[PDB]
Amino acid sequence: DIVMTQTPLSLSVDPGQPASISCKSSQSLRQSNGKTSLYWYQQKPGQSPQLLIFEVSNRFSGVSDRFVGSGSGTDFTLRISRVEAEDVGFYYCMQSKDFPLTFGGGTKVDLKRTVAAPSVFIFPPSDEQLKSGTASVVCLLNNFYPREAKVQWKVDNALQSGNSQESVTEQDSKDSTYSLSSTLTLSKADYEKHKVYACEVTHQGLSSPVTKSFNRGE
Amino acid sequence: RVQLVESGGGVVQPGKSVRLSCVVSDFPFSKYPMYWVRQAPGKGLEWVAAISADAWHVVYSGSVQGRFLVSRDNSKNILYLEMNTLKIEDTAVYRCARMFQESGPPNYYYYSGMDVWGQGTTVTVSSASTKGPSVFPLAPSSKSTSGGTAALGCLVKDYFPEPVTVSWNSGALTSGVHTFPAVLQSSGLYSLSSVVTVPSSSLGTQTYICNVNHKPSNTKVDKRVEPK
Repeated sequence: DIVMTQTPLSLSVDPGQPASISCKSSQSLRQSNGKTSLYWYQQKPGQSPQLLIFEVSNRFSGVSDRFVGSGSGTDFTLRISRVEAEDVGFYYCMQSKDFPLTFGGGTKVDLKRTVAAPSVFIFPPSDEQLKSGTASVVCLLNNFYPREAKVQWKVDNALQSGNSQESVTEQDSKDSTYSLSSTLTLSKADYEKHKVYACEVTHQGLSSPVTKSFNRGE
Repeated sequence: RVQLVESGGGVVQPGKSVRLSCVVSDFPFSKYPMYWVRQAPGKGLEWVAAISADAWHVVYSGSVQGRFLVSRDNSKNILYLEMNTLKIEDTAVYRCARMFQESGPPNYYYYSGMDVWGQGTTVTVSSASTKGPSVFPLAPSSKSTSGGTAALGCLVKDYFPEPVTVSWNSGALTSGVHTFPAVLQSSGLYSLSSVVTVPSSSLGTQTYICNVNHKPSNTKVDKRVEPK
């Protein structure tokens, strides 16, 4: 297998400014016929992939000349001149030199905006749910930018691991922010065992991490 | 306009077989090698299969070799993927795609990158059976705060399969609402939450009802969310 290494994994863009995405292959992509089998695809929110560039530098019919592909051997670049807001989405390189056809891991392009700290909320499990033997505790991080954030659960000061899952919205069309939920799942017995439930939030928009918490039963 | 349309996707148990179809428009189908490429939820693109124009030469990824069979009906402008011995790991949106240039035999078949893709069809492989969600309030709890913005919501837990739809106040309230992508739990059941930010002063003078619908279970729930 030829492995494709795409960088960076994410990129925030200011409209009008350039953007560059690179793709490295673990073997050379130059064919016998002198053609180099490197392709670039764009995948917009909710859409299927679309061909942008074929064989390193050739634009597919209809693709804006703002997209320029370059490179040779194992080192390739897709450069977007004068980024527009409609350019957000995922970009993938792909090789067809040999089977299996392989893709890069993708690059997520979002819209740059000013840093916005999350508003943090914590929700205890409902009495309804507790009646059924399970407790879900939910932490909400609302309307923040950039996407990078850390959320950790502490129960009576003990760091939890392996018992939470996170989910994140797409960048908002109106304010360009994200929101994120983290849900901690415990048995009722485990929930009843401890007193203080806290979710600790680290984000560059906050001077110090923010902790929200409640006391069970109160 | 050159077009591909997939169908045949569904929710199936491990070990079963599905046959996907890909119907083609506005080009000589039998002059083009074709591909299947999949995309698991939240993940990137993974090539699955390729078939020569004449159907006499096929290639598979190592992940599906010995389980999948790619075929094509050159009479009817249509491409197929038979998926046997299905595994949970096969869960993905499957898309067919057309090689970007014509290529027929003239000592080997030639393959290059694809240009046009279909919208795809989803195959979900799971041992789970149909199950309706439980809907629990995410309440502003407890009472004492310093005012300003409050958040409330609904936790829509333990359903199968996707999707559920959620709205607030029958679609009348969209401002401040965020409905999160579902997550698949280790139990094999899905769970999601939908939240909304509202002024704390409104919690007992306004009404906030989350409307949850899960068609597979014929579940329709309207849960009023109130402070505890």
